[PDB]
Amino acid sequence: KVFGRCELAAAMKRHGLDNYRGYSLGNWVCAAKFESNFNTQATNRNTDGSTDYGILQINSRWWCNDGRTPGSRNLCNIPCSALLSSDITASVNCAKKIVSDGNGMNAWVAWRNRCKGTDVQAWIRGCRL
Ligand SMILES: [Cl-]
Ligand SMILES: [Cl-]
Ligand SMILES: [Cl-]
Repeated sequence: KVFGRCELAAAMKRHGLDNYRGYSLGNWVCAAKFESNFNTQATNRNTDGSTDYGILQINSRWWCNDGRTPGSRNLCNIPCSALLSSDITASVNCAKKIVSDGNGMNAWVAWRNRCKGTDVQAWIRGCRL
């Protein structure tokens, strides 16, 4: 599913992501924009052989099981395929664990490089929330 901008903001809020660990909704929408362009089915293969999955490009080295990332963990206790669903529940619940891991949203390199320090509220501007 490719979400609309406000549609995704609303879904993220519904699932308790808004201001989670102090990160406003615009941060999460911005991260999703640059990680996946709001496409739940986004996948990308990393140089280390791990894969990133879903709207927030969650990585199989630590967070989910895909059966093909040697030496990896599955800390969210989910198949990576769950992160591709039209229902963002699994992605949100896993993101909550990731952002609580110590480095906040810096875990998403694209958030650090493209969202951090910017006017992230622009991402939820106009949205009925
Ligand atoms: Cl915001
Ligand atoms: Cl594996
Ligand atoms: Cl980047």
